[PDB]
Amino acid sequence: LDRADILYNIRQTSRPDVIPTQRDRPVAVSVSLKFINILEVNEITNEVDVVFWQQTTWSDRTLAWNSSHSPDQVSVPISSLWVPDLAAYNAISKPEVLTPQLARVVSDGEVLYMPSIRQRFSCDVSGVDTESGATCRIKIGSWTHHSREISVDPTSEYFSQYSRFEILDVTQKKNSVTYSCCPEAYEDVEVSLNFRKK
Amino acid sequence: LDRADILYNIRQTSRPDVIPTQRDRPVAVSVSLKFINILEVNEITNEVDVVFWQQTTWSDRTLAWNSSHSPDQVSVPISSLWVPDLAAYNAISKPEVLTPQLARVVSDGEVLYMPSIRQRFSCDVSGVDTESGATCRIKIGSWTHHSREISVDPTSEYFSQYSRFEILDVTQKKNSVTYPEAYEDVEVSLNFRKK
Amino acid sequence: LDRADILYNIRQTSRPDVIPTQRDRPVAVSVSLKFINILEVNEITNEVDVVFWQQTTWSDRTLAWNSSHSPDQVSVPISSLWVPDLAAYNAISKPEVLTPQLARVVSDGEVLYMPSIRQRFSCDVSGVDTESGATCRIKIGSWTHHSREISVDPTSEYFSQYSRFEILDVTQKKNSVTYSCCPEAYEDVEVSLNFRKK
Amino acid sequence: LDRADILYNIRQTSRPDVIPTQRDRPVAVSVSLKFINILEVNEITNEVDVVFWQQTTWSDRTLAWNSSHSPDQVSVPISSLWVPDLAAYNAISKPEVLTPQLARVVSDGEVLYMPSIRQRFSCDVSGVDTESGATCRIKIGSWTHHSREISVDPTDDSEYFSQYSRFEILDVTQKKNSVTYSCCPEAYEDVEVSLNFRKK
Amino acid sequence: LDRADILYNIRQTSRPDVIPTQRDRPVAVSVSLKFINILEVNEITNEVDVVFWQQTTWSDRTLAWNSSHSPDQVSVPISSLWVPDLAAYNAISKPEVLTPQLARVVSDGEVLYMPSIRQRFSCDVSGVDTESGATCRIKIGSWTHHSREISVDPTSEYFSQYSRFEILDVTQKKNSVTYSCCPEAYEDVEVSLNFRKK
Ligand SMILES: N#Cc1cccc(-c2nc(-c3cccnc3)no2)c1
Ligand SMILES: *[C@@H]1O[C@H](CO)[C@@H](O)[C@H](O)[C@H]1NC(C)=O
Repeated sequence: LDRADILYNIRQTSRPDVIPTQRDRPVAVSVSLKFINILEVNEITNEVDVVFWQQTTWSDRTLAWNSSHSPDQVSVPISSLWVPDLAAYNAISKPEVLTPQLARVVSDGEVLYMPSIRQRFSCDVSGVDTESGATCRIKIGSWTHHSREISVDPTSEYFSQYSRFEILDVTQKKNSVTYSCCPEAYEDVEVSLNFRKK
Repeated sequence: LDRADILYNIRQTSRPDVIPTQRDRPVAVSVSLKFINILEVNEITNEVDVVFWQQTTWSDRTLAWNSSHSPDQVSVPISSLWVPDLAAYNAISKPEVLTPQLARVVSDGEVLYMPSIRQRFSCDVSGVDTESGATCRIKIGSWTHHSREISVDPTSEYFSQYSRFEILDVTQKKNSVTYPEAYEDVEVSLNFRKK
Repeated sequence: LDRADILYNIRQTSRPDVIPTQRDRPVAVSVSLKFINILEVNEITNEVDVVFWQQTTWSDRTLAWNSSHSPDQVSVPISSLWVPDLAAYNAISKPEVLTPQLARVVSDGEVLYMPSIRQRFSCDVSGVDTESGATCRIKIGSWTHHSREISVDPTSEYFSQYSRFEILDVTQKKNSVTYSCCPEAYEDVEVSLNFRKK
Repeated sequence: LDRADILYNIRQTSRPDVIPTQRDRPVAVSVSLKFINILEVNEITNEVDVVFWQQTTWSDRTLAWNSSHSPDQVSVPISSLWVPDLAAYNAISKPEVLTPQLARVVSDGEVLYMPSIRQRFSCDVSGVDTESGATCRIKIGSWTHHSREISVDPTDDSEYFSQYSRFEILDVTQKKNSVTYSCCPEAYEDVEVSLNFRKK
Repeated sequence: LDRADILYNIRQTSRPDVIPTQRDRPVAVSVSLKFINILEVNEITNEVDVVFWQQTTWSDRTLAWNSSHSPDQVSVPISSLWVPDLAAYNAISKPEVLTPQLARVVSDGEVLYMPSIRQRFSCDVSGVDTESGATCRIKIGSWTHHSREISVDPTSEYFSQYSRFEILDVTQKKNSVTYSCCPEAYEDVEVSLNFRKK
């Protein structure tokens, strides 16, 4: 097997529309935001403009191959893969993807998709000039899949030294809520960005 | 039947261009706006910038399958489905869809499409600082189908605590307008004010 | 015949690239602008931002069908139809189409396409505060077809109550223009928008 | 032959990726800008916002047909034609095409493509309020083809210019440059368009 | 062989999704930025708006042909070629490509892709009024390929005389970075732009 063969098969056989549920268990999706820049902040309107790398990760065994005398990994266009329908609940602009839309696929079916995204959010900007800082919370989950089809889970350093802002702390936490309407839990990852102006 | 089969069949058979009229009766489409944010308001120009979840609902039985030992629901790209040509009559910008363009399809043919949309409207903004508040009305209906092909019908809580504004009341009511055929719309009245 | 069959045939046998000239006569295209909103006006730069419904209407016999026990009309994506290459000569932005790109087709081949468009124009804005008002002229014609392939012809009420402006008068008249580069003539419809600030 | 047949054949065969070199001669491409509007000008940043009709003409005999009892011309979507990869060297925004993307094709293979474009440029804006006016130069050439594959050539100045612009045109001149660099042994042609304009 | 044949074969065969690794050696990609304009600068937010020609060079032996009595080169749409997934690490806007998306392909398989790009970056703008000038660093590397799949390597004159700024110096150097999350090196080219206001 060479790269050409692996990518040929992936393209011919993968079903982007089909969630790779294994066994009627949820697909375990891991999400982790690496903040790169805070670009525009408005304490009056409570709106932030952020650049982050959305480290996403999951498994699709229909992509697997025997890497015996073969590449262990390939880069694959995401249009040829199933991808989690993740959305930020408090986003107020379309996610503007800044990077090549490729995912990294390992021979066992592990997939890493880490786009660089610029997006605006509605969050708490109060205290951004305070030393103690503002804390902006961003919630990311599947837009249409519930906890038994997709589970989301969590997993400062790549942040721009030239930003007008700096990061005090970032915490990532998972919410699971059960409602009266529905028998299923809804999962999201809440990312708390503690930042202030320099 | 597994998900792969269901999505394979939906894709191979579904005619997105073809309104799922059952019987020469209208397709019953339900619309309900869940406001999430009021972002920019202008009392001079009478223009608002709004973020809402457009809960849209209908039946397309050509999508149905026997869910005996099968999933009861799947997520389907809307490009593979027929979708109501709904438009906001008083919108003044393109609807900017913020979410994955998927719809949720139940084995009986029930379809739920609930995109998150950011859009600008021309409406009455007067009184927004008044604590009686402004009342902005948004009308949504089919752009090309009349009441016998498509009927629209109606059906605060998910609104952002961090908005500069707050919601006093939201009412949804249905109009039918004849200019030889009736065109229905849903009128959504958004009563809001600045904090 | 049901809707599915009609749309199937239209899709399989329409020729979006082919002007439905019948007979070596021009295709009679009717244009009529229904103004909905005047959004941004600048008397210094002489630029207006307008929202209108472009009631475009014309015939194409090759779409026709026998509506005996069949629907008399269907909604058809414009990508599956021939559409007049109409342009606004004094437009200074791309036409931003706000509505579903569908046209209404009658069984005799009559086609109605009425998109809602937001567009900026270069026109006379002088007198917009005067109560006599400004008069902005917009010219619409085929971009590449001359008067023997396409003829354009003409045909306040839907205008927004909440606009900063109001409409005094709208008149639509037809010109037949020859330019210097070219031997042939290009018809246009001139739309005069008399409006003022409230 | 009717329009349907001509457009059918053009589409089934025209090869948009393939420069219609005849004979190992360059394709003769004519360029001519007809200014329609000057929209925003900034003498500090030296940037202009311009609307122009880019009159573009060339031959492609693989499009030709015998117009005996047939239409002499047809309108053809440019996606079905080869089109010169012209770029403005000093452009600082994407060309925003305002018009239907059709070209006019004559039965002998002559092609006329004349889009209306709004674009921003980096040029000399100094003197725009002076009555002598500013002179903004715009250079247009093939982005990847050299002078032996593509040759560019020039063809009333205010004639289609907007009477409602804040600006007016004193003069427009079009001249042709040919440039050979030290990297590559090959000449690259451009058309330099000088726009002499001032505020009213 | 004529151009039509060469382009026909290139399009029928070449695989844009498949990195032209030859031997299990990295594809040697050369990057070199030719700055054309510095358009908008903000010493407060540390953000610059730049126009540059990204001279990108590499070899794809899959594209080769025998140029005996044939053209030595052709222009090919990049949608029909494999292209390095290069990204600017400190970019804060999408790359806006200003030129026709073609690459130049030589009969030996050498490929030159040199788009003109407008992009916004987060970099050090301090000292831009100082005569010593500011020094903005831009890092470009493969987004998903490591040093054994893709190596990047380096290689003022085309800069606009009408810019509000001028260039003191441009230096290009190569970094190789190995993280604690993956056993593998990721190369980038660091471009240092020394510029000041006139
Ligand atoms: N038959 C038909 C047909 C075809 C295309 C477009 C339209 C059209 N309907 C409306 C409209 C406005 C307000 C309320 N309801 C409908 N505006 O345009 C109608
Ligand atoms: C290339 O083609 C020809 C004949 O078609 C022959 O002259 C030449 O030696 C060939 N060379 C290659 C490297 O095969």
